[PDB]
Amino acid sequence: EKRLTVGSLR
Amino acid sequence: EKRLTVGSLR
Amino acid sequence: EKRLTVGSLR
Amino acid sequence: PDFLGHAENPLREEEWARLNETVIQVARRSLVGRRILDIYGPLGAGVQTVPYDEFQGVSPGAVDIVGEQETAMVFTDARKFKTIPIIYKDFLLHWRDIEAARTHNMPLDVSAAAGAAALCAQQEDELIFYGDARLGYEGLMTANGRLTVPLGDWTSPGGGFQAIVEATRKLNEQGHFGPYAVVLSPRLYSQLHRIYEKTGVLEIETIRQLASDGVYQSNRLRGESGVVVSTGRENMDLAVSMDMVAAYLGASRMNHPFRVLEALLLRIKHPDAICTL
Amino acid sequence: PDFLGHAENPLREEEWARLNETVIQVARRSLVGRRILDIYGPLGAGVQTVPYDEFQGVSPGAVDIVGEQETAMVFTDARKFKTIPIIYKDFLLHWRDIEAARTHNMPLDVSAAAGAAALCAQQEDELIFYGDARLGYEGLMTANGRLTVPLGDWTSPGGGFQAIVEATRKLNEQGHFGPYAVVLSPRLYSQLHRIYEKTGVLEIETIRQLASDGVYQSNRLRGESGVVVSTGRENMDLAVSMDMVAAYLGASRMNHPFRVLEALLLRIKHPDAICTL
Amino acid sequence: PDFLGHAENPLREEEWARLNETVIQVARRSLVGRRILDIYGPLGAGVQTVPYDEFQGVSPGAVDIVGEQETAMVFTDARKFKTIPIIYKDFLLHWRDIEAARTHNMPLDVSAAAGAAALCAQQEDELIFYGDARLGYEGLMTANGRLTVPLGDWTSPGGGFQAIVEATRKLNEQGHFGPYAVVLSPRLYSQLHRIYEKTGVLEIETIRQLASDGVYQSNRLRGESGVVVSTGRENMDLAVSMDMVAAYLGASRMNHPFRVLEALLLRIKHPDAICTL
Repeated sequence: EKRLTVGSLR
Repeated sequence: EKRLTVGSLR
Repeated sequence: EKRLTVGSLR
Repeated sequence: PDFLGHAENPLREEEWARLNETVIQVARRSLVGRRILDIYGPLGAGVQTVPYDEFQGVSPGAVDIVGEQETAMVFTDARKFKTIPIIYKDFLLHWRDIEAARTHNMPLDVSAAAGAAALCAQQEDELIFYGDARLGYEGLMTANGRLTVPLGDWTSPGGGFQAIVEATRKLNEQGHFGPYAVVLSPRLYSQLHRIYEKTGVLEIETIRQLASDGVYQSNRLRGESGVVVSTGRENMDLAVSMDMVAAYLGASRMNHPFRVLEALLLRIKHPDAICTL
Repeated sequence: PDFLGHAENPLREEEWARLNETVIQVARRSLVGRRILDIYGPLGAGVQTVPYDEFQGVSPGAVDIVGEQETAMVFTDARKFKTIPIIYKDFLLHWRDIEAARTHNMPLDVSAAAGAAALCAQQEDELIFYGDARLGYEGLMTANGRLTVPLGDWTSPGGGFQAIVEATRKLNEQGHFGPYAVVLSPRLYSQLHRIYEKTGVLEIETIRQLASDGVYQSNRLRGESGVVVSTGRENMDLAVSMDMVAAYLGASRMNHPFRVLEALLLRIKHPDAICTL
Repeated sequence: PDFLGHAENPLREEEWARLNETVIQVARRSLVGRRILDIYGPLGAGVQTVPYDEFQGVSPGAVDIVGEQETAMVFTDARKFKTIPIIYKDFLLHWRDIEAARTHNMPLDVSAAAGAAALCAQQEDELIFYGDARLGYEGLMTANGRLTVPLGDWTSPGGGFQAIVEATRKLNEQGHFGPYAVVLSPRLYSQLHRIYEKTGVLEIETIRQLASDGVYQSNRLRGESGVVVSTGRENMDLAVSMDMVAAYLGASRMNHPFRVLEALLLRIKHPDAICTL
């Protein structure tokens, strides 16, 4: 599956 | 689903 | 076996 | 009683089949560019953009005993994309006519559907031959860097033959070969049925000798116009997302609206495989 | 995944097949010299050298009651050999296009391969018609034991017929009478498309009867130039070790480069079976 | 044995995991724009185009007991599609280091990977704050339609407060309220922390109290520059097809090259939710 690695920093 | 109706004339 | 591709055009 | 409420589909299988067959039959008679252009396979309604590659710049190859001489690679000058439009036309049906067709057992009238399917094909051919300045599209007669030969004296016998000879010469010198195709305006197409070769053969046949893919006429072309192209998928193509089809727009005031629509675009990879008169 | 590593093969079998068919079709549509030259049997990629026999003068047969005459050619005191070169051109494919074709079934586009194949075919024709000074090869227009005849004026009709009969007479005076073939530049080929008043037909049709093996045009020829050759395996041929094919070059910068290549050489055994205008 | 030939994948799972963890940690400690922007979502590597919509103006809305009052809908003024670029950096590893790590049973050394991840993050921030001007991208400091306020003295105390208050009132007069964010250049950021005589209160504290979404410093801003934005996914966002990752480029002189890369774009839907100084 597709995923985020760094992601949101909010 | 993906199909031609008028089709190709060549 | 060795074969031609484009081939002879004569 | 079926008209006393909202519906998902107002017609039955036979009526829908009749309407679709009418649309297809009308389109096939009037479509012209599909006779000289190849089709980039049906992508689907979900696809809205396609890459638009161009190969204006190129370099020659190499000859070597070991294969270490270096030449540039063949690739797009600049990678860009373009969005596919929609061409459509609407029509309306009255519910009492559908009632009088289901009862009394008479055929249903589909002349409005035929007219919509004709007006859609006319717009498709107009988009193929001329572009769209608002949306930034180009056609075969407006592409930039496309090659042009003067029409000359078409009135004298052999006048069209000389122009086509010059055009095919220019295409050959630019490096495109193989079967050619010619599209002409209706006035030129009609005035080209004359005598020239002293053997009784007509100029149109002598020109068909040079143009092995066909000579056609189109009503979209203006007065004193013509185009000759080097055919082939590697020079130009037609990318279609969905072919011509009819859809129901939902009831309004008990009457039924429908729409005939399609989605396609023209890609010119080699603008120098064309020549205009 | 599958783009985060270094692979042996980036494409599937159907894509390889489509690529090869595209290359073959473009080559067959673009090649010229293979229509006038015979092919010495295909040797194999391991073969890199072939004999280069050169014959001079005219030696005829014999008619007599008891066969006590020699009538045999002798081998050259040298018997030189020559090396077969490689002709190739490269193209590129982006990895995100392959990713799209495998995730959302969008068809693969191989127009860069067609461009590379066209350029390789043009390189082969250039090597056939002219030579290669650095590699020491000779072409049909640069041979040393070749005959020559003045072109003359072709602005007026009949000039083409006069030059081709003179060339055939000069070839006649050296013991070559076989069916002839003519290759011209686009200026001469286009100028041969007028009506000759002495005959009432197109001037090209008389030359097509004179030659009977073919009249062709090539854009490799420069300015106003032409060649008449006497055909046959005993005068000239083409020795090919590997026909046009495509090969993966290994990934670089995450993208995929490919090469289209072939290996062939032209052998001129009788240099007086040619005549240049 | 393994290092004596070309390889598809030179690392094991644990080494890959350590590499990716290092990249993630460095990027998380270095990124600035991802702090103030929202994320659309992981679209996929095969997706290369994204819709680019713009909204102008605001309509109020309605209050009614049956709900028959009419209000305009929310859609788009002009739909465009844009292409997603790639941001990347490269580093190298020595093969004897991998061998040493597997023999001593110690973690692999990834200092070059960390150094590359930092530079990739810096390039992403440069793309976010300024566009490209070759590829047709705009940033928060170059967007047309943006609002502007004159920068004051900023030496005497109060100037920064006046500038931020003016910017917020200007943004409010266009229907753009909400938590505000401020980004400043290092010179301005340092000037805010000054202690003059009798000071009593610093200015950065009041600015932080009036911002409520953050005051940040970025070294990519040039000279004396600053920006105030009204945050929210209804005014701006960041579209990402692939998040920061590492890939192998294939060996060279026995040593192993790698790339750190990502693919994203900035979408500005309300150009008037920004204000530059």
